[PDB]
Amino acid sequence: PTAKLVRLNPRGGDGPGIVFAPPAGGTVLGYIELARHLKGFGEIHGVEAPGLGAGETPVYPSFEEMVQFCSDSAAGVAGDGVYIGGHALGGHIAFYLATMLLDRGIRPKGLIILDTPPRLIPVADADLTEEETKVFILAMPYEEAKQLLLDRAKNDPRVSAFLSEDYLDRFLRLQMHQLMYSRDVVLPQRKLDIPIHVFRTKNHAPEVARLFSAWENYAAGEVTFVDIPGDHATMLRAPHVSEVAQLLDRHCGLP
Repeated sequence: PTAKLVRLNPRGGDGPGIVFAPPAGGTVLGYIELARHLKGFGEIHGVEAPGLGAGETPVYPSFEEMVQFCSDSAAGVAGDGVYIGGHALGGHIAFYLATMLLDRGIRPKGLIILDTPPRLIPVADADLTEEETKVFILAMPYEEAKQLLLDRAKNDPRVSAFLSEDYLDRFLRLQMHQLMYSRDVVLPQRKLDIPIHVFRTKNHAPEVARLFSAWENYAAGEVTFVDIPGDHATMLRAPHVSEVAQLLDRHCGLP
């Protein structure tokens, strides 16, 4: 598990580091741009899910085994003082990851949630047809639904030109597997004593937007809700990710 701890950015500031848990599909590539723009943090790491690397066998662990894998991978660096962060499904894993680190005698500096409410999940849906959006809704003929998302990705020249087709296949298989994760998790979810920071976009449906406030129920101390530009996907890409990084530096970092 420690071989899948990816250092996304060397120390740039004086504040603590961050260890990100990956979203549905298990990849940390989505945190690259954000990590490069961060100025007031220590080392920025991300936990790449097992089985995505080219020299690995595809594996499909449960939600709980994924939390354990992330805890085992991050425990080494988490002892140097770091936030635990997560975007999308990664935000749910992050809550349980911080909890499991507390059980191992490692206290994270805080919990950083990137535009997801508690597991009581939003989907971009902006650049997807009605037929393609149905797959995510249904997931949350199997091989036909997977082929729809596969052909959609390949239509993008950035995917067909630079992304490994083996990596894309492994990501999609794991994404489908994780989208089907049961809602309930066989892990405790008591209130955390560490501060929680929720960075949320302002393009959510009322059913999702109202659910963000439920993060208060999982905090015994400080909770902070910060508005960020973009939607659930574009927040991590230009031109928004620059402002997202600035807000993370302001609220959680120390340049």
